[PDB]
This record gives sequence, structure tokens and C-alpha cells, in this order.
Amino acid sequence: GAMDYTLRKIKIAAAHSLSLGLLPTIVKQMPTQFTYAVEAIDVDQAVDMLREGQSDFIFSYHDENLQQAPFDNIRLFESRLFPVCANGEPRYTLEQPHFPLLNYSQNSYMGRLINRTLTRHAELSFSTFFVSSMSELLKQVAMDGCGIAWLPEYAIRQEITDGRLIVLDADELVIPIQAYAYRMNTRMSQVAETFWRDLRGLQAAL
Amino acid sequence: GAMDYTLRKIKIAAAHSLSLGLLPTIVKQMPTQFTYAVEAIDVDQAVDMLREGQSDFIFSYHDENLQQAPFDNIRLFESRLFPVCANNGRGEPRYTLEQPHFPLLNYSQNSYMGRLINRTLTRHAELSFSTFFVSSMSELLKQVAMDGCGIAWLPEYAIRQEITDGRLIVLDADELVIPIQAYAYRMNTRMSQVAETFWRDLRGLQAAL
Ligand SMILES: [Br-]
Ligand SMILES: [Br-]
Ligand SMILES: [Br-]
Ligand SMILES: [Br-]
Repeated sequence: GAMDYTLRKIKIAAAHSLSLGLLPTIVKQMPTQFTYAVEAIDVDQAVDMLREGQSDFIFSYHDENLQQAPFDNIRLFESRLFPVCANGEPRYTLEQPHFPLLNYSQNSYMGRLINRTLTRHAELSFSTFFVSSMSELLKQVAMDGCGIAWLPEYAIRQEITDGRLIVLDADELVIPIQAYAYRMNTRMSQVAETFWRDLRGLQAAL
Repeated sequence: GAMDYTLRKIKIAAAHSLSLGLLPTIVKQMPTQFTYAVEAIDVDQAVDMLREGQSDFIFSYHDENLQQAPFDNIRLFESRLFPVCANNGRGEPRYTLEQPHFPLLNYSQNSYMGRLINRTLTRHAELSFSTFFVSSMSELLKQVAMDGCGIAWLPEYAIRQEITDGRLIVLDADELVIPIQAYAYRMNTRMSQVAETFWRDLRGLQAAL
């Protein structure tokens, strides 16, 4: 495993689309008995980094391989993806032939879902204009009026109520997402167990 | 990857501490005849992703390996890293650099920002700190700093409004200010017509970013 070891350091590897939105909440509401080392990763890197010992815990989404036996998990929260765009009416329409699309990477948990829904809807012709795994990068480019992006509710909650971003669909084009915290089912240090035990108690407040 | 291709796609790999602040102004000012594919990387991945067909351009800082042939470069902008922290509700810093083992919010050891900060901290033996939060995402250290968790060295372009608002307070404006310089790197060989257009077009914006 990793030779890097302290008694209080919590080594976390979080998905690109999840780090900025979730980790500030955890670090703030956790008992200050920990030291944090955060590494932004893709979803497909999480399995090896847990088995190799690179990370004590993983903050990503629904992973088919991580839900199973050698790993334990907590569902941190579930959210919904809403296709939004900038300016009190949408700057773009979904029925517009080949609209500018702001999407996540193909190898992200979240780009795969949007790519599946778009292919499932033949009535939506689009032109991919910007691709990034950072939810904030896609958010800022969307607020600049560059196109349409599927974004999570928590990351654009203030902009939807503000009017800077406008939701385009609430029924058939809403994609569900579930965020999870993963770990090896084996016993860890006493502080890592304290981190895991506390993390469960903060879940209802997440 | 090397096989993925469209007519207008421009594959970009930007450093973790630079991708979010640099990409929006580039997309907004570049003539929108381009398709963007951006992925955040660590500084040490730039050479291999350029030699292979993984990235057309790299958005990083001063890296000596990338400042020689077979690479061409272009200067984008320079900035400064200020040690900042949240306020204590009275317009004064919640922490001070003189605190024995003050909470430090630092970049990762593998980042170019982390090495510059660690060197600055090593040069000043009068500062005792305790590493509390580590991440090479500038805006993650930024919000953790705004929540009042410790002191972080952050670039001026990412905390400009927070300095004005007072949510963040600069702790040193002299010896602890670290100069940084962003670059855009590329292979010296001839690229596609669309890629060469991107390179020249970005060159015309290197003083307006
Ligand atoms: Br994702
Ligand atoms: Br404990
Ligand atoms: Br230059
Ligand atoms: Br860096």
C-alpha cells in the first residue's frame, strides 16, 4: 500500500464533478480531528486507488463495481440533472437543429448518462461545443451564454432562482444522479473509522 | 485520444490550479469557430500528453522541460500568490502568519504551485504552520479558505472579488508574494490548419486575457 501515513490524515479521492460542491461542506461540518488530502480523479480510477491504498475513501457517484462485496458505501445524496442555459426566457431551445452543447467528458459518470439520454432522444440534434469534467467549468461557460448544459441542481440552485440560468425540461430529460462515499470493507485506523462513523451522522444534513 | 477527431475540436489539457480561471475568458474572446475538449491534469503529465496525440495544447505555468525544443511556447499572463484567510467578523484576519503552527491550506506536493509555496515556507523559518487541507484545485482551497479553515496562498485572479468584498484578507504583500507565469505549450511540428489557426488566434489575445 501507500507508504504515506499519519494518524490524522484522511486521504480522499473525489470525482472531478463532485469535489468543489461536496468537500467544503464535509470539511466545515466535521469534527476538527482530521487532516485532509484531496485528489481529483475520474470515476474509473476509484476502484484501483482503493485496492492499491492510494486513498482511504472515495467521493464519486453510483459505481457498479464499487457497490459490491469488497467495498462498503454510504449514499451521501441524490440529485437531478437539469438542461439549463443563460438568459427572462431561454437563450436557446432544445428543438433548435444542432444547438451548442456543453457536456461532461465521455469517460465521466455524468457524461455517459447525458450521452445516453441524448442518443435516446432522436428529436434532439446538437453540436458539442465545450467538454469538461468540472461541473464549475461547464457552469461558468453556460452562464456566459455559450450553450446548453446538463448541470446538477445543487450547483445551479442559486442561479435558477436568480434567473441567470433557466431550466429547459422538468420531465423526460431529467437525469437522476446518486453520490456515494466508498471505502474498503476492511478495518482501518481508529481515526479513519471515526471519519467513517461521523460521515454517516452528517449524511442526513448533507 | 489520438484517434478522436472532428473538424473544429481543440484538445486542451490545463493544470489543476489554472483550468477554471483561464478557460472562460479564452472561449469568450476566441472566434467561436472551435470545439473545445478540456481536461485538468497535473504539471508532470504535460510532456507525455504532448509527445503522444493526447493533447493539442497545454495550459500550464513555467515548466523548464516544456520551454525547449521540440516544444514551442507562448506567454499568456503573470500573476501573484497572496497568503489570505477569512475574516473574523470584524474586518480583521481570523488567523495570522505568526501563530505557532497555523492551519495551512496548500496545494499538492506534485503541483507547480505547491513547490513554489513550500520553497517560500522553507525560506522563512520564522513561520510555523500545520498542513490541514491539501488540494491542487485553486477554487477548492479558495472556498475552504472562505469558510475560515486556515491560510492559503492563492492567485490574485481567483480572489479578486473576495479581496474587494472583504471576505478574504491579504496577510502579506511583500516577502511572501510568489510570482507565477502561465504559458501555453505545443509541439514544434506542423499541426492541422484548424490547430494552427487556434495557435495564432490565441497569440493575438495573449495581452488581453
Ligand atoms: Br462525473
Ligand atoms: Br479518533
Ligand atoms: Br510569447
Ligand atoms: Br500547479
